[PDB]
Amino acid sequence: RPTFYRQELNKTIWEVPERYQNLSPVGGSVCAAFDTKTGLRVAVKKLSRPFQSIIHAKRTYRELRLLKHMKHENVIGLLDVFTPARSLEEFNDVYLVTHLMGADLNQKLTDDHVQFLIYQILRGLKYIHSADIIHRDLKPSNLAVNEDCELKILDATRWYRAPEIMLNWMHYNQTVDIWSVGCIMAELLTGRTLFPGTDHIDQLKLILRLVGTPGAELLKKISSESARNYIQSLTQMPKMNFANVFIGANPLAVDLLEKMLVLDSDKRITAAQALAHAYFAQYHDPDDEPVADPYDQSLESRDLLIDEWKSLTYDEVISFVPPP
Ligand SMILES: CCCCCCCCO[C@@H]1O[C@H](CO)[C@@H](O)[C@H](O)[C@H]1O
Ligand SMILES: CCCCCCCCO[C@@H]1O[C@H](CO)[C@@H](O)[C@H](O)[C@H]1O
Ligand SMILES: CCCCCCCCO[C@@H]1O[C@H](CO)[C@@H](O)[C@H](O)[C@H]1O
Repeated sequence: RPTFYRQELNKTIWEVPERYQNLSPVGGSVCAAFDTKTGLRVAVKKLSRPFQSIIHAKRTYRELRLLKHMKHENVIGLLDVFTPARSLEEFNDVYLVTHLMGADLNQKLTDDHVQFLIYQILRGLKYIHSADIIHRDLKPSNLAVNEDCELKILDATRWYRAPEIMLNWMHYNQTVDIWSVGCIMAELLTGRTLFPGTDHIDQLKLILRLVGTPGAELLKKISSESARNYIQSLTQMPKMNFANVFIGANPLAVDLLEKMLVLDSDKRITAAQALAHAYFAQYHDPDDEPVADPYDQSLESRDLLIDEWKSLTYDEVISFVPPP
């Protein structure tokens, strides 16, 4: 067990191992710190009220288990997790430690830089998706970069949300995340938000303007009678020429965008397919685009008692093994 020290911070007593020095509030709650053991600048998140209720406790367990699973260069991972508690009976607080990411993606980038950034997002998404996990909220603020432009996917604007999420469809496929990637890529290339909707319905209006209204193949897949009737009450419109939306862009970028931003989610390119697209030729390397171990989301989604979630979470803290 490390020697701990106590200090009042962000108006609560933080108790952390002495290896973590010079904590400073960056806003549960996150503080930047310097890890003297590794020489790393880190973020230390003290979870807020982690076991106050069944819902808090279930959320805490899910967050910790997910972060423990993610072991990929382009996905945020867990450097450390600790509690001052020496037993289950004393266990009230949980602290999560990650790389301190100084910048994110949130005015246009060069094509060579867009290649590199989107490659890394897709490499990370291949890994997430291979664990049967959907991110569901990819956006520039969830994409951290360092001073060598190395990117990590992290963890409320609607500008990057797939249209089926906007319609509360459910049955979401992992290409909801590919829609988001397309929106981000477009914005990096043009320096302008692709679909800057003013409210919920305006977002959908702007989307349909680019991609066109549903065709017959897509209409055939709609179970909702009201949706079906609304769509066939609509005035049919063609897909815009993406070449004209992205004037002067690399033709391979435009092609890839056309393959991401398709209304029908079944027809969107996958992360793995996208990595093999010619746009990424200078980066693609099959030998090093790894997949994840299986992740069991059913362990979440149980209806357990607070003390059961708390004990399971404690076990996950004790079993943590740091990365190299
Ligand atoms: C840290 C690893 C990268 C993130 C991959 C896991 C995606 C996070 O999980 C997401 O977050 C939300 C929780 O509020 C939920 O709406 C969804 O169940 C889920 O898509
Ligand atoms: C998949 C089909 C989605 C159903 C959309 C529900 C209705 C959309 O919104 C409606 O349409 C009109 C045009 O914006 C407006 O008159 C109204 O603001 C609104 O009631
Ligand atoms: C007028 C607005 C229409 C929006 C159409 C969105 C269609 C998204 O695509 C759909 O999404 C689902 C979720 O994975 C799937 O089950 C379908 O097979 C698929 O066609």
